[PDB]
Amino acid sequence: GDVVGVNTTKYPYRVCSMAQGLDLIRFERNIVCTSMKPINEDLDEGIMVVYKRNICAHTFKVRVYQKVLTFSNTEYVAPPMWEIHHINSHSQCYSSYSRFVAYHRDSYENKTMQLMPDDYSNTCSTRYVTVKDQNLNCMVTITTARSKYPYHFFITSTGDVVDISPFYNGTNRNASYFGENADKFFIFPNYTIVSDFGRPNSALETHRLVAFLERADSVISWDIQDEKNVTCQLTFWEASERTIRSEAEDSYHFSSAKMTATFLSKKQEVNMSDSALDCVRDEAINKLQQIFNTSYNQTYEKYGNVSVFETTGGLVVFWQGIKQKSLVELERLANESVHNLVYAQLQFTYDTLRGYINRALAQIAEAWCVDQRRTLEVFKELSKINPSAILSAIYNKPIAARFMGDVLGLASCVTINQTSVKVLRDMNVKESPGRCYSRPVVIFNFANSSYVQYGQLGEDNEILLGNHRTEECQLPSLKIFIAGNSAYEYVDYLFKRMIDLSSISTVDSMIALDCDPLCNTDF
Amino acid sequence: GDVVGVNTTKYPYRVCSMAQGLDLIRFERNIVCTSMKPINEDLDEGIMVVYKRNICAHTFKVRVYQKVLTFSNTEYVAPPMWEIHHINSHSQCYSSYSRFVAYHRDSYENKTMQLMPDDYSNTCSTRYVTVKDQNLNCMVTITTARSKYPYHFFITSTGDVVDISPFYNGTNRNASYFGENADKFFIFPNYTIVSDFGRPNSALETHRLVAFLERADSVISWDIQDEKNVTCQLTFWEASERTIRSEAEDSYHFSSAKMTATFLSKKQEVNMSDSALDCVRDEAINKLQQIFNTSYNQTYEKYGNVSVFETTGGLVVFWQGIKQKSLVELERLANESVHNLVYAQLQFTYDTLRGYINRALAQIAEAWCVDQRRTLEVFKELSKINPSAILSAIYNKPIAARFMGDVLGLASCVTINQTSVKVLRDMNVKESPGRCYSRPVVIFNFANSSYVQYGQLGEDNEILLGNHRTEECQLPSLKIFIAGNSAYEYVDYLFKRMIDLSSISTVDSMIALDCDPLCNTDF
Amino acid sequence: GDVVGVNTTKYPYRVCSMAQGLDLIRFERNIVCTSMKPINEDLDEGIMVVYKRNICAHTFKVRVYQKVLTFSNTEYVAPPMWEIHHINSHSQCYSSYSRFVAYHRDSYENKTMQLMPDDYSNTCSTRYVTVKDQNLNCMVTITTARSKYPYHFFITSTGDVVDISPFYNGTNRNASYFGENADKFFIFPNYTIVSDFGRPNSALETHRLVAFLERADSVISWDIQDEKNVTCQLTFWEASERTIRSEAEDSYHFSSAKMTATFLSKKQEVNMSDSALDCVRDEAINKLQQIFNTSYNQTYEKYGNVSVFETTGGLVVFWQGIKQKSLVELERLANESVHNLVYAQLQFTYDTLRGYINRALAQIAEAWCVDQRRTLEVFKELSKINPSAILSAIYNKPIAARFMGDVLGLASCVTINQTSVKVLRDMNVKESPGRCYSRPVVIFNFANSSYVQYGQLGEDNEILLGNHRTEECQLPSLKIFIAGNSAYEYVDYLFKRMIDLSSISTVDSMIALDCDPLCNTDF
Ligand SMILES: *[C@@H]1O[C@H](CO)[C@@H](O[C@@H]2O[C@H](CO)[C@@H](O[C@@H]3O[C@H](CO)[C@@H](O)[C@H](O)[C@@H]3O)[C@H](O)[C@H]2NC(C)=O)[C@H](O)[C@H]1NC(C)=O
Ligand SMILES: *[C@@H]1O[C@H](CO)[C@@H](O[C@@H]2O[C@H](CO)[C@@H](O[C@@H]3O[C@H](CO)[C@@H](O)[C@H](O)[C@@H]3O)[C@H](O)[C@H]2NC(C)=O)[C@H](O)[C@H]1NC(C)=O
Ligand SMILES: *[C@@H]1O[C@H](CO)[C@@H](O[C@@H]2O[C@H](CO)[C@@H](O[C@@H]3O[C@H](CO)[C@@H](O)[C@H](O)[C@@H]3O)[C@H](O)[C@H]2NC(C)=O)[C@H](O)[C@H]1NC(C)=O
Ligand SMILES: *[C@@H]1O[C@H](CO)[C@@H](O[C@@H]2O[C@H](CO)[C@@H](O)[C@H](O)[C@H]2NC(C)=O)[C@H](O)[C@H]1NC(C)=O
Ligand SMILES: *[C@@H]1O[C@H](CO)[C@@H](O[C@@H]2O[C@H](CO)[C@@H](O)[C@H](O)[C@H]2NC(C)=O)[C@H](O)[C@H]1NC(C)=O
Ligand SMILES: *[C@@H]1O[C@H](CO)[C@@H](O[C@@H]2O[C@H](CO)[C@@H](O)[C@H](O)[C@H]2NC(C)=O)[C@H](O)[C@H]1NC(C)=O
Ligand SMILES: *[C@@H]1O[C@H](CO)[C@@H](O[C@@H]2O[C@H](CO)[C@@H](O)[C@H](O)[C@H]2NC(C)=O)[C@H](O)[C@H]1NC(C)=O
Ligand SMILES: *[C@@H]1O[C@H](CO)[C@@H](O[C@@H]2O[C@H](CO)[C@@H](O)[C@H](O)[C@H]2NC(C)=O)[C@H](O)[C@H]1NC(C)=O
Ligand SMILES: *[C@@H]1O[C@H](CO)[C@@H](O[C@@H]2O[C@H](CO)[C@@H](O)[C@H](O)[C@H]2NC(C)=O)[C@H](O)[C@H]1NC(C)=O
Ligand SMILES: *[C@@H]1O[C@H](CO)[C@@H](O)[C@H](O)[C@H]1NC(C)=O
Ligand SMILES: *[C@@H]1O[C@H](CO)[C@@H](O)[C@H](O)[C@H]1NC(C)=O
Ligand SMILES: *[C@@H]1O[C@H](CO)[C@@H](O)[C@H](O)[C@H]1NC(C)=O
Ligand SMILES: *[C@@H]1O[C@H](CO)[C@@H](O)[C@H](O)[C@H]1NC(C)=O
Ligand SMILES: *[C@@H]1O[C@H](CO)[C@@H](O)[C@H](O)[C@H]1NC(C)=O
Ligand SMILES: *[C@@H]1O[C@H](CO)[C@@H](O)[C@H](O)[C@H]1NC(C)=O
Ligand SMILES: *[C@@H]1O[C@H](CO)[C@@H](O)[C@H](O)[C@H]1NC(C)=O
Ligand SMILES: *[C@@H]1O[C@H](CO)[C@@H](O)[C@H](O)[C@H]1NC(C)=O
Ligand SMILES: *[C@@H]1O[C@H](CO)[C@@H](O)[C@H](O)[C@H]1NC(C)=O
Ligand SMILES: *[C@@H]1O[C@H](CO)[C@@H](O)[C@H](O)[C@H]1NC(C)=O
Ligand SMILES: *[C@@H]1O[C@H](CO)[C@@H](O)[C@H](O)[C@H]1NC(C)=O
Ligand SMILES: *[C@@H]1O[C@H](CO)[C@@H](O)[C@H](O)[C@H]1NC(C)=O
Repeated sequence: GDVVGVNTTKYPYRVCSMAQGLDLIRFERNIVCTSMKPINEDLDEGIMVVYKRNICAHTFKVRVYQKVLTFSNTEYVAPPMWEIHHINSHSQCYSSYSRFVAYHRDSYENKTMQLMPDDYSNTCSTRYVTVKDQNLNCMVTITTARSKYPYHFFITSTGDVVDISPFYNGTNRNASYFGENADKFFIFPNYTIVSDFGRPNSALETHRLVAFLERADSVISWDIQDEKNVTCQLTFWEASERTIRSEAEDSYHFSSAKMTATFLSKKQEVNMSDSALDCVRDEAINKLQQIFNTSYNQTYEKYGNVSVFETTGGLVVFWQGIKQKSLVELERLANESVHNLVYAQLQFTYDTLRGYINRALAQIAEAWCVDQRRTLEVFKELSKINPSAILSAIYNKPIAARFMGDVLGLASCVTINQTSVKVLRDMNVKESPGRCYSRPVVIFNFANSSYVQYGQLGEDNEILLGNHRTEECQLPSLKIFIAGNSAYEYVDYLFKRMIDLSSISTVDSMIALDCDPLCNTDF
Repeated sequence: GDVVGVNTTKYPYRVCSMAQGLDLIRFERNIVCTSMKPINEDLDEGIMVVYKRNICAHTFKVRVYQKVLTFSNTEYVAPPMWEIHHINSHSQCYSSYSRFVAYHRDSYENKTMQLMPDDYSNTCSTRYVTVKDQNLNCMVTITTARSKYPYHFFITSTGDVVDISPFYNGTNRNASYFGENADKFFIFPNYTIVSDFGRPNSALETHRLVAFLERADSVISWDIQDEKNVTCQLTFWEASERTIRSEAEDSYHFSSAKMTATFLSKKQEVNMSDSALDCVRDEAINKLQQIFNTSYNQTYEKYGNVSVFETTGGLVVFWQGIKQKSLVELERLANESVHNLVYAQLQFTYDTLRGYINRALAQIAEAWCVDQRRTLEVFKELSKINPSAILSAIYNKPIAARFMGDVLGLASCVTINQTSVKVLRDMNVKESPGRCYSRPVVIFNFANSSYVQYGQLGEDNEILLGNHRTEECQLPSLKIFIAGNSAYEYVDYLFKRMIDLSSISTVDSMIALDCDPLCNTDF
Repeated sequence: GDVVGVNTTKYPYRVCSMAQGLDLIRFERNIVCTSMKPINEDLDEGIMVVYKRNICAHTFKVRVYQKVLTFSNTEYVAPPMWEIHHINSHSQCYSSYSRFVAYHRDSYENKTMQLMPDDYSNTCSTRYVTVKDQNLNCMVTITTARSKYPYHFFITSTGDVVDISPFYNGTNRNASYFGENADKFFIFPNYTIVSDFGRPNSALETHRLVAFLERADSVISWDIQDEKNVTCQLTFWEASERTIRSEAEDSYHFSSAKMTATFLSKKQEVNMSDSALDCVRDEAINKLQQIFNTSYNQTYEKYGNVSVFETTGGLVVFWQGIKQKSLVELERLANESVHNLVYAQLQFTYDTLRGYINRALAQIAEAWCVDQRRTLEVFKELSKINPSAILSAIYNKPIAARFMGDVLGLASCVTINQTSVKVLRDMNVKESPGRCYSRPVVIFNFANSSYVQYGQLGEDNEILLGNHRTEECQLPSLKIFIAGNSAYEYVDYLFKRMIDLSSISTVDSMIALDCDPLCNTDF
């Protein structure tokens, strides 16, 4: 018997599977704390923007053309290139394949066929077929592909690896890579492809350079683009409006009151007119200008130009120094030699105490590093037990991860029906007496699908697959498992009742007021 | 064989049992961080007091009248209401029960009997019996009962649930609830009850309205009181003396230097003359006044009246703005137009730099939120392994909790003899070779009791019951277990000796100075 | 089959073994938070140095003289005292032992023999033998010994315990201890010992008082030194240059912006001319003077003398108050009655706002205590799973520890060959089907040794010994284990390939930018 799940928005019912072992991540002791010695108090003030080196892989759309022969053996084969041109120009595919000849079931027509959407396809690998039989079929998949720097090869979402640079345009093999078979690669200038293969009549679109590669079981096509125009090696991390900077003999140390991180760099600057900054220069400059306009246009003035620094940790810093206007000007905006001396003394007092404040703020900012390093070690230790929760806490977004020894694998989640989730009432393992499930078993259905699947209920509405988590049936038992807006009581590994979530208090770490439980009476 | 435990004050030897699954608690991602954008520096200063919504259940005393028939079947039955009046007025009970008639062993007297204390009873369920035989007996238990808002039903410590509002006084069923059998409920104006049932002659006391309900096996009585007079939905959390507040277009943001939490509310205020604030208004007002008198009466002045705000997180804030007296007044307390201008310039400089300081403090206070959120996730992950330790760390008090899947159950601890704790010498499981106990087995005795109980030694002098924790006998073994002021060495799962606690160093996280261990010599 | 490890500097391949259960450590709730109530703003400023009570054991070199009889029974015996004098004066040992008489194999010479280094010996227990046969042999070990306060006994690295004070010089048994057999103890004034026993001719050195004790199987010798001259009960923890101090009615509270810890003491001072401060007085004084010279010689002046305080937590504080020079002097260094009044008003304004800043800084410093206490509880909970990692994070140095119930044992690591580390390809337990290793098995060799040892690969290049960690073979499997600069893929518990470390991203907690994994397609 069953009981029925309840929807939720940010954490939908989903099955998260590991990306074939490819998206690996690991913890490293990369937090280094260096306490600044001098108590020097003439610190500079300014606006700062921080960019991080882009490690994420460039993602681009590819097309995968195949024909399917069934006798359930399901042989996949490459369509001929003329048939590929038919598919790209007319969105139609011919009803035969020849190697000696085969046709759709009980047919000989070699007629043209109109491609139609496969409704079983997803937001990745959107698929089109000529015969909707979800014999011979013709199939076109449009899907993602990822390539990490250096872009000398790319891996498509279907797991095929191609040893060709996604930016090799047939005239730059000296600045790119090509490692696949030469006789099976074809670049086409001004190639015309239809907008949607599933439409009987679609708006044709011309693409500058389209590349094709004849795989063994497939033909893979992708649109060649300009590297410097589509890929940027720096990703904007964060802008700090109130930044202070202390100068050493060969170091600039940047601190921010709102940030728990301090940056350290050499006093030599980066050439701002360098090509590696081309995709972030204007953005960073305008970000600095915006922060000035909205915050310091009236009370401050720009001191120097924009200076680019490279942090010891690898970050890139764009710096705009700011200096507050004199107190005479500030007062005039808010509204004789002896009066000039009075204002000079006021300015000296103000500057001295402001430098004291800035030194104190810099020390406060430096005070966070040891705590951050120790919490990093805490995260590394806890990631062996629940890597998904730890990485979600670190990155402040729902992240699924799996433990792989000394590394973690990132996983991608497929949203399921959300209304087919049926939780089983009996958590006792009937197939093995003495063993009980750790979390309740769920019946669920994938989208646009009807085959009932059996998984196990996880946390945050996640559905688990594979080997079910089991344990010893330690009677008496009383467990409460939450899914959606609902809680399920299991007494002695059998479903008892529903529980209102309002009947369960939430831990408040900020306030931390506790309620006394019911007393016991030596019973 | 045995070895003897040693006392300790804050963590007495105790057995902690879960409150029947009723006192549930869970972790939720309830820490939300919203970084304030503007660097506006005209922040307000003031005193703040913060109250939290009262989630704890209202607790009130009830009386449970029963008679006990033994033939060990121990049938419990409801005493007749006239016998209830005898018990309440004379503290005496009649020696018979009729349904056809029964008496104390080998008796027919139907004599009156004087109630005497049951010394086996505790600080909860204090109990009185007529025959001290720890046959027919007469018994009166006085015990706690809890009711959560809305007070439409209450659960007594003995686990009986009653569907009657603890504040239904027989004339307000429109503003209360009554769901029990009507024929079995009786309210009595000006009911006279004795102070102590165990005293031969006690001081009688009149109670305005006393309610009785005839259960199947019991009669339950409670004193009806005024809701608004006995229940308060707001609990005082904390007062901040140095509070700063930044004003947005539709937000007030409160920060405190001593607090790691910042509050955010709309600029619309709460009506301070609202009935829901009646039980906290005067207290909060006097708290604000006290903080002013002891801290700001001389150097500051009150700016505005007391403003009540409702925080986005549900807290209630009482705010008193304060403004420091002019520097001329401060100097005069510490002790012409051109001199007025000089003092105006001094005041302008002071105000500008003070606003800078306040903005920096607000940013520092906001810097804690991400760290607090990540530590909340750390606590949630660690609470699956040791919920009691994690909740004790969060609430800064000894808390016992049990893991119940996606929730935690709060547990209540019964203090045991404290001198009957005998630790067994052999941690090897004799009943199953190859298995060994994880922690040493303890013989202990409950208070006022003699039946020896067998449990397992826990941490912080806790005694564990139920299924003993076991593991594989991984020889060689060397474990040291601490109870009281003493440490027990177990070598190869057999007790070796005592260990002086002074011979074991304590980890110092603040100082963190380490001592090198004895070197090894490739042996 | 095997695959070959790769070197690393800070974490060399090593085997870490627990120091016989002697170097115990435990977590205790020793962080106490006391929030200061008054908002009083006339805080003192000064330089502070903090020393901690020395808990580490005094370590001193000892010599262990033995003769070895083999018939593999390997009886160890004490050399006669005249032979001990021969060893100490000539670095030579006689070729016989008598109790009736024995000689080197097939010999009768009773000739003198020259001691030569045993190359199998380490940086601890450096060893010298007369016959290099790694029968009768003569052996001299030079090794460490530890004694904790009170120094009434010491334990040598070979584990022998001696009930004699390392500072008993034969004339101070009233201020020391002697508990070993009186007839077997001999102190020798101006004893001459050679610098190196392994050298044919070495530079003789005279030692004031050398003590010998005739053990059953050994003779143990050590050089008696002056306690007060070799042992210091206070260890320097840390110096704070910018320290603020708030005065209560019976308390001084010290805070530092760069520190997350605040200190609290009574206002009564420690006598700086006390003998217990003799080994830290000059150092602390000069440290204070250095901080003044390099930071405050120009802008500040010393206020009062050096005051020594004892913190409630047991720390020792040396305090130098500093007061900034008047603004007139500061301005003159940077470069009538009415002008004196103007400068007095400027100074009053500056002092008022500076006191406000100092009060805010003190509150900020106090804000860390609850977070530190909660993180201490987090560390205590996590140390049961991985004590070495937690203690390494706390002390910021590579520390190996073992779990021992309610305590942790510190362990010492022996560096191995570093080039003999061979990782096995098959992680499946051949001796028991259905069980698999948790981490890959390693073949390794100890230094100067050839017997191949079988251990298990740990983290940070650690080699594990004893019972191998095992688990269920949960196929399919894909694990990646890192050693040196290399990563090993194991698919289905069989070695697959090497993995470039650059292909694995590192978690960045400070920046926290995430890359999306490859999407899934309902497969
Ligand atoms: C079904 O009908 C279609 C046409 O209605 C046939 O397609 C034709 O197939 C031949 C090869 O069998 C193509 O010749 C190829 O031409 C390209 C240049 O365009 C050349 O590079 C190749 O080496 C080869 O010679 C021919 O172009 C193509 N007709 C088109 C594209 O209009 C198909 O063969 C028929 N199949 C069966 C099984 O009857
Ligand atoms: C033992 O002796 C006592 C008196 O010494 C007997 O108590 C009496 O019990 C009867 C019922 O059996 C009570 O009558 C009840 O009166 C109330 C009104 O007061 C009425 O609502 C009930 O319906 C019922 O008529 C009587 O009041 C009570 N006497 C008192 C309270 O003084 C008891 O029955 C004797 N038991 C035996 C087994 O002999
Ligand atoms: C091997 O030859 C050496 C000398 O070449 C012999 O050493 C001698 O041994 C005797 C004891 O057997 C030592 O006498 C002892 O003298 C000390 C005072 O020095 C005294 O306290 C003892 O009670 C004992 O009388 C003698 O000094 C020593 N000769 C030296 C040091 O030059 C050794 O006995 C020979 N062994 C064999 C097995 O032949
Ligand atoms: C193919 O790609 C190369 C770069 O790999 C292109 O060469 C660049 O062309 C632009 C535009 O003329 C120049 O500004 C760059 O300096 C060139 N860089 C290099 C390294 O050659 C080339 O133009 C592309 N070819 C086609 C046909 O699109
Ligand atoms: C920073 O890099 C730019 C180019 O990115 C350099 O500009 C060159 O300057 C020299 C000298 O004036 C000219 O002859 C070149 O034509 C410039 N190149 C370009 C592409 O404009 C600039 O000099 C560099 N700055 C430093 C300090 O090395
Ligand atoms: C029973 O309880 C009701 C409330 O539920 C009492 O009614 C309140 O009585 C006080 C005093 O007269 C008034 O100030 C309140 O306004 C009343 N409130 C309501 C909602 O009625 C009632 O007085 C109680 N009855 C007895 C007999 O004590
Ligand atoms: C806040 O609530 C109080 C009552 O709690 C309101 O007081 C009422 O004010 C009106 C207008 O003066 C009077 O006619 C009523 O008699 C008052 N009621 C009581 C119980 O005194 C007050 O007006 C409310 N304030 C706002 C801004 O709505
Ligand atoms: C043996 O040790 C004692 C201390 O235990 C030494 O006595 C100290 O000697 C110095 C130098 O004369 C004096 O300043 C100390 O006051 C003495 N202290 C005590 C407690 O006696 C003694 O001198 C040592 N003896 C030898 C022979 O070295
Ligand atoms: C602090 O201790 C020193 C000794 O360590 C004390 O100095 C003694 O002072 C008295 C009075 O002047 C002299 O008679 C002694 O000779 C001194 N002893 C030494 C060893 O010099 C000092 O008085 C102590 N201070 C306080 C406040 O008790
Ligand atoms: C592709 O189209 C553009 C625009 O018409 C043209 O300049 C270019 O020459 C075309 N390609 C080739 C290979 O001629
Ligand atoms: C800020 O203002 C300047 C002119 O003062 C302008 O050049 C710049 O583009 C502005 N930046 C913005 C609007 O982001
Ligand atoms: C800043 O840039 C201007 C040109 O825009 C240049 O004249 C000036 O010298 C630069 N600043 C410095 C400090 O050299
Ligand atoms: C999802 O489940 C509902 C309820 O069973 C069903 O009506 C609907 O067709 C399903 N949607 C799919 C399978 O796409
Ligand atoms: C209860 O006692 C009070 C005080 O004597 C009295 O006013 C009230 O009327 C009594 N109850 C009834 C129901 O008469
Ligand atoms: C504070 O002083 C005022 C008078 O200035 C008084 O009304 C108020 O009750 C006092 N608050 C206290 C003592 O808590
Ligand atoms: C504060 O309360 C007084 C009455 O006590 C009232 O006159 C005054 O207007 C209130 N404050 C404001 C800002 O309206
Ligand atoms: C507690 O134990 C002590 C020692 O056995 C015993 O004398 C005492 O009576 C006990 N107290 C009880 C059972 O209340
Ligand atoms: C040890 O040598 C010193 C220095 O020559 C000497 O003063 C002392 O008296 C010697 N020892 C004995 C016991 O004579
Ligand atoms: C600091 O300077 C003073 C003289 O002003 C000197 O006595 C003291 O030793 C110096 N301290 C050092 C150099 O550490
Ligand atoms: C500081 O020490 C000097 C002697 O160096 C002494 O005269 C002075 O009184 C001491 N300070 C105080 C505050 O007593
Ligand atoms: C360490 O291993 C290397 C490689 O096997 C070997 O040549 C060398 O002798 C070893 N060193 C020792 C055993 O001290």
